[PDB]
Amino acid sequence: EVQLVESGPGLVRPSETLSLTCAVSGDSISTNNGWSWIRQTPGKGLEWIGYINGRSGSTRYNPSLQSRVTISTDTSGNQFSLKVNSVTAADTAKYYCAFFWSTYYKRFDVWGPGVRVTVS
Amino acid sequence: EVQLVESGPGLVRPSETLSLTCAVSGDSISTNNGWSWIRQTPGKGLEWIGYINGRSGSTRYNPSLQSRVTISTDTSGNQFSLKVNSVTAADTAKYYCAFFWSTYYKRFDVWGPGVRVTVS
Amino acid sequence: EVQLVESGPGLVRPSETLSLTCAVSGDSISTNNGWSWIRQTPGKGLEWIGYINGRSGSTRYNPSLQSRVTISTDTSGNQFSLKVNSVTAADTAKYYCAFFWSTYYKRFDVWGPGVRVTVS
Amino acid sequence: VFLGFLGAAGSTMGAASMTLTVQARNLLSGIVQQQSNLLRAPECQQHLLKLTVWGIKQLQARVLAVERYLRDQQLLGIWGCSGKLICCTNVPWNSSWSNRNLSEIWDNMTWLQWDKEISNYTQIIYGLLEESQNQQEKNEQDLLAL
Amino acid sequence: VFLGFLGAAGSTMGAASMTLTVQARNLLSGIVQQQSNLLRAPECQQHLLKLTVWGIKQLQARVLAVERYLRDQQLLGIWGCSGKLICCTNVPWNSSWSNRNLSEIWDNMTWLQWDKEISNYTQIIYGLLEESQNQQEKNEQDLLAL
Amino acid sequence: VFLGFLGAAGSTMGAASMTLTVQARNLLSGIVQQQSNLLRAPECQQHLLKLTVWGIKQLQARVLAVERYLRDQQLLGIWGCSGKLICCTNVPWNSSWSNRNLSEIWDNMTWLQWDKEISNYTQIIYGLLEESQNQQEKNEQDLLAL
Amino acid sequence: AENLWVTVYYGVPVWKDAETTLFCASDAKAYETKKHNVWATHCCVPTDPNPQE
Amino acid sequence: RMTQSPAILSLSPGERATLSCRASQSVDSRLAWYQQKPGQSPRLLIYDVSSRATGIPDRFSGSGSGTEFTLTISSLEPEDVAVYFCHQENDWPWTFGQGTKVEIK
Amino acid sequence: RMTQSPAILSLSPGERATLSCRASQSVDSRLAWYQQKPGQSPRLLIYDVSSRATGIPDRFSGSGSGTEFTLTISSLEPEDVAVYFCHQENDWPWTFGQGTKVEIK
Amino acid sequence: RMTQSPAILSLSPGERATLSCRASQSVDSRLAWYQQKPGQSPRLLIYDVSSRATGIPDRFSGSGSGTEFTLTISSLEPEDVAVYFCHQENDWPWTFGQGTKVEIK
Ligand SMILES: *[C@@H]1O[C@H](CO)[C@@H](O[C@@H]2O[C@H](CO)[C@@H](O)[C@H](O)[C@H]2NC(C)=O)[C@H](O)[C@H]1NC(C)=O
Ligand SMILES: *[C@@H]1O[C@H](CO)[C@@H](O[C@@H]2O[C@H](CO)[C@@H](O)[C@H](O)[C@H]2NC(C)=O)[C@H](O)[C@H]1NC(C)=O
Ligand SMILES: *[C@@H]1O[C@H](CO)[C@@H](O[C@@H]2O[C@H](CO)[C@@H](O)[C@H](O)[C@H]2NC(C)=O)[C@H](O)[C@H]1NC(C)=O
Ligand SMILES: *[C@@H]1O[C@H](CO[C@@H]2O[C@@H](C)[C@@H](O)[C@@H](O)[C@@H]2O)[C@@H](O)[C@H](O)[C@H]1NC(C)=O
Ligand SMILES: *[C@@H]1O[C@H](CO[C@@H]2O[C@@H](C)[C@@H](O)[C@@H](O)[C@@H]2O)[C@@H](O)[C@H](O)[C@H]1NC(C)=O
Ligand SMILES: *[C@@H]1O[C@H](CO[C@@H]2O[C@@H](C)[C@@H](O)[C@@H](O)[C@@H]2O)[C@@H](O)[C@H](O)[C@H]1NC(C)=O
Ligand SMILES: *[C@@H]1O[C@H](CO)[C@@H](O)[C@H](O)[C@H]1NC(C)=O
Ligand SMILES: *[C@@H]1O[C@H](CO)[C@@H](O)[C@H](O)[C@H]1NC(C)=O
Ligand SMILES: *[C@@H]1O[C@H](CO)[C@@H](O)[C@H](O)[C@H]1NC(C)=O
Ligand SMILES: *[C@@H]1O[C@H](CO)[C@@H](O)[C@H](O)[C@H]1NC(C)=O
Ligand SMILES: *[C@@H]1O[C@H](CO)[C@@H](O)[C@H](O)[C@H]1NC(C)=O
Ligand SMILES: *[C@@H]1O[C@H](CO)[C@@H](O)[C@H](O)[C@H]1NC(C)=O
Repeated sequence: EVQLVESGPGLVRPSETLSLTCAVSGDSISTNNGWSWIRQTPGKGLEWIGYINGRSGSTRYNPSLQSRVTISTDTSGNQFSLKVNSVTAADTAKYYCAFFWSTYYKRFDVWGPGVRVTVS
Repeated sequence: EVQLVESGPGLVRPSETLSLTCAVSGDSISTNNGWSWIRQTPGKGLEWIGYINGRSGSTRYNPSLQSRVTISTDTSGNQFSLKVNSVTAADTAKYYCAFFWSTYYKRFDVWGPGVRVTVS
Repeated sequence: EVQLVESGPGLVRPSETLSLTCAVSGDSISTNNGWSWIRQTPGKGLEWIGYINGRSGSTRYNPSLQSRVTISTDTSGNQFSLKVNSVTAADTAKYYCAFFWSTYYKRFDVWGPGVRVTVS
Repeated sequence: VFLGFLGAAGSTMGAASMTLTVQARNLLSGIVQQQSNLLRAPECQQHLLKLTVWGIKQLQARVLAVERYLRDQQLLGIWGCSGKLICCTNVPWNSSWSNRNLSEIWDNMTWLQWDKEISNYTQIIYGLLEESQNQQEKNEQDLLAL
Repeated sequence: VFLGFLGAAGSTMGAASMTLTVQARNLLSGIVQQQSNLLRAPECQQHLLKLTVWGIKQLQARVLAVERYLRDQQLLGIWGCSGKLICCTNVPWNSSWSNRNLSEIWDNMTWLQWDKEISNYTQIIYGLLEESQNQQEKNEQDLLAL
Repeated sequence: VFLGFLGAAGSTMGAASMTLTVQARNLLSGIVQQQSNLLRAPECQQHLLKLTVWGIKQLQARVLAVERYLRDQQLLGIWGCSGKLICCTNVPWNSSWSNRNLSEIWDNMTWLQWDKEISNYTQIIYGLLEESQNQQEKNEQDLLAL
Repeated sequence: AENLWVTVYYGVPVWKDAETTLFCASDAKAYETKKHNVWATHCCVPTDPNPQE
Repeated sequence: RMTQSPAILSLSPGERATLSCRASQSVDSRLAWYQQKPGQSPRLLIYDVSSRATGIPDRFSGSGSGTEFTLTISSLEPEDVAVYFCHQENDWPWTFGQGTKVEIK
Repeated sequence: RMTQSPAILSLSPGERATLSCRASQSVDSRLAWYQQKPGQSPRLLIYDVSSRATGIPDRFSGSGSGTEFTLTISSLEPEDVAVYFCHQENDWPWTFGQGTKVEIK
Repeated sequence: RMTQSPAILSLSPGERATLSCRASQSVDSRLAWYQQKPGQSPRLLIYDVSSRATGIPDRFSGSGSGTEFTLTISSLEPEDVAVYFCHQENDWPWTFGQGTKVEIK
């Protein structure tokens, strides 16, 4: 059982990079692969941004942001973060931190409350 | 040995959905996978729309219509049909019903006469 | 050990096909798969055009030129060539002939001096 | 080899699934199967020839270990699992054979307990696995696939 | 097991190709190979020890079934078919070995008839299958592939 | 069969890697394993029954060839190489086991020389290959993969 | 009722009671030089190399 | 790559609610459903088409395969007013359907 | 993904006609040719580069591999006036070449 | 699909120079580095992240995996003024980074 807490600027201007972080309490992020970011955009619905494997540092990103998003970890702070470059008004959305466990034996999610970010 | 007979509107207006059907005589469409639609467009030549597997109901569609075309069956009527959404003038073409048999042991086609559809 | 020598027009006009050749000395091009063309464009850097397998004649081309480039061989002349259709100003670049050897046991390149081609 | 041969026997199914090579390695290699493969002659051999009854008992033991091994490999091959210690299939679980959730069996049961719970459904399951593979090959011999 | 062991023998090649597991399952499991694997002792065994000639004849039969099985598996492995009952290769058909169309052989001939038609080309075909696999591995050891 | 059985023995590792089927084909097929599989009875057989000591020596030779073959196949299976004569793994080379570049060993050494250079690291390498495969299966049982 | 599928595992640590033939072995130390000892001739397979338990 | 339907249902308490979802490509059996109440992050309800997530009421069930899937809520309660989402788990893009609402009157 | 050439041939009766087709990517040996007479739906002539379809005259033959293929009609007859099509069978898109015409004078 | 950094380094003779390169996707261990002097075609320096090409000085070394890689030149000499390139060898597109310069003062 973990708790996910997001934090970051609620406002980013055109062409700026948006930086959001998520703290993880109750377990480690150096392991437990499947730390991810999800975006909820009014008028579009839910989409994935991508995720990171705490054990290796590898990442996968949804193709729409293949050239725009970076996901990385601070295993000392036991927090992870999302950075999206060249942010525009179209990126206004509710951003969430989530943990997805999907193995042969178990399936579950943990979601944080998220951060609403306005983009000018 | 089967016979394929197409039928449907010879005229569709912009942004309307075009609906064409094909009756199958001589064999079943609940089986015999490979029931398909082919389009012949003057100035472009022949292209596939997609096909359906009568045994499972699964389909595959040519990527150009991945978001536009639906293929399904009426196994009671032993007929199958094609629906293409948001049809435009560029979709004027001769549409055909065809049966493609391609296995390790045999290769053959059966084609119907087709329906010419004008799009405004 | 081989030497690669490129030759061809240093100027091509819009919508013309650019044709460059490369002679190979010291070994055969009917074998030794991995004969290739590389483009160096000021302002963009290095990119591949594609390559040919001397033993079979098969080719692979970088997707950006999938519909524009042909690579083939003259095994009698022991030379190979590149043809790019519908050439435009954006294709001004330094073009190179190269041989890439990449197997389980060895890795090496041979590069020719290249041809600078101006496109109007 | 044999450094924890049945060490996971009292552990849960989940944990025990991580030691599968440990038991696999000991199915074809008993002591006599190691002595028989020395570069030097084993020396003992004359005993088993002078007294042929002992020679026969030893061979029967060696032949049987091989036959049992090969039969298990043949079943895995038939079911579509050539190699692999863990393989997925297309046969659904019936929920009659055993009616427990994943969080109960992988975490609370040992493999011995599981074996004693579904032992009289073994042949049904094996039969279904074979039918599934045959159906898959029938679908493979269709160039339009799925 | 053995519920239609050669049932497809008089059927066409096409239909018979759908029963391949039926014959495969009976190559390693005769009656004596089932009795030898009982949890209880088989009881009979003392007879085969008291009279060693019978013990030897039984072992020879068991060893041979294993050797024949393994040789067929080795050939499939060499030809690039590890597992699978049906596998495709890159060796073209010569049209000298047999000169019939697909619609004639898969629908009108039985496997016994086919076997009696191309039996003296068997070694040529096997030789080509091995060469093909060696060529494929040579191509695999090239990181530029095809 | 046996037309160049150890022909590559004095050749370099690179060249010798191209003849691997040549040696593989001779591991399960000695002369006696060919005579034992004739359609006709071999005739000799009565000798090996009348004199049971000779019958036992022959079986021991046949059983051993099978056991050795199967043990090598089991290791390849455990290491994740079911079939294939050449397979790549994820275990890095230590540069302690042997410290030579690729252009030196593949072109200048024979396999016999190589075998005499790293023979006391064999068990370390085999142990690592097994651990690597176990780690791979642990990663496979994760539907988010890598 | 979960939507589960059959997974096949090989190398599972499971057993059944059984009868079989054991092969016998001995500690080839002092007993090795007995020469005409019956038991030292029959239980020829060397064992007890700090055996596992 | 999946579309839900209808945009909204309006049901009496105790009535059974059904929502459909159609894929553009086969998603095999890899389908999950989520419940998002206003002010909340989505909760997992169902995974692998019909398996209930731990802590989910037996009101919730579902079925389907390939491209055709349904979420069903029997004995619908006022506490079930939410936006329900269809989630693809058979491919890399992991897309979601747009979300539909069920409201109890 | 395949281009046929020339757009049209004009031949005397009994003359041999040849049509080429080039792929942008290898199509292995998976190539079929079709004959479409005016008012007709295309008829299969050749499959897998050189295998004749049932009912096809021996005038028709072909060859090629990878990317380079040819359709040949020997002893060309007036009944062979048609548009001939090159069909890719080695990938999902299954594209067709544009179609070329052969006319007998 | 890879980006090098910084655009340029300026070092004293004998100083150690380091250049980074980041991938957008994992490139496994398949990374090569090249040296292009003005008027020259690129020379291979390092392959498979850290293996030296035949004829390369021991000044050159490197490390990295997945997406994070570094090229290092110790004891930098005036003869090392060049543009250094990062080359992807883990996929079909084989992209190159933009190239960075190292200059000795
Ligand atoms: C034998 O049973 C005990 C009790 O269930 C197991 O103890 C667990 O050990 C793990 C690993 O150290 C701990 O994380 C658990 O919390 C322990 N369980 C309890 C209830 O305290 C023990 O592992 C079992 N033996 C084997 C071989 O699995
Ligand atoms: C033995 O030969 C007969 C005659 O060829 C086979 O009969 C066919 O059976 C199928 C299935 O019922 C029918 O669809 C065919 O029409 C029958 N053929 C004819 C000519 O009537 C019979 O199947 C063969 N036996 C086996 C085991 O295959
Ligand atoms: C035995 O050793 C000799 C000498 O190294 C090998 O000779 C080489 O043969 C190849 C093929 O004909 C030539 O390309 C090389 O140039 C020869 N080497 C030299 C130094 O001249 C011979 O091949 C070896 N035997 C075997 C079976 O490999
Ligand atoms: C699921 O179970 C259904 C009921 O089968 C009955 O119970 C099992 C345990 C056996 O004893 C069987 O003989 C009984 O009739 C089956 O009808 C259904 O086919 C099963 N599904 C699968 C995949 O096996
Ligand atoms: C195709 O056949 C050609 C002719 O070979 C002759 O006939 C065969 C049946 C044998 O008896 C052979 O010894 C004869 O020379 C071959 O030249 C050609 O290589 C064959 N193609 C393949 C793939 O085997
Ligand atoms: C690489 O080598 C390191 C040093 O190990 C030492 O030398 C080897 C040959 C053995 O004798 C070992 O017992 C010694 O401690 C290892 O620490 C390291 O793990 C090795 N890497 C791999 C993949 O094996
Ligand atoms: C079948 O197995 C169950 C295991 O719970 C056992 O209770 C039952 O008696 C067995 N059936 C028969 C006929 O032995
Ligand atoms: C080879 O097989 C054919 C089968 O039709 C047979 O007629 C021919 O006699 C055989 N050749 C020899 C030398 O036996
Ligand atoms: C280990 O192998 C090397 C091979 O060069 C040999 O020199 C060394 O003596 C061996 N070690 C032992 C303990 O035998
Ligand atoms: C599995 O069943 C047990 C016993 O009924 C129950 O306590 C447990 O919560 C169930 N697991 C899940 C995920 O519902
Ligand atoms: C196969 O050969 C037979 C006998 O010549 C012939 O009747 C049949 O039509 C041929 N099949 C095809 C597809 O041409
Ligand atoms: C391999 O080592 C030898 C001996 O030190 C050396 O001569 C050869 O050049 C080295 N190979 C490479 C590619 O550096």
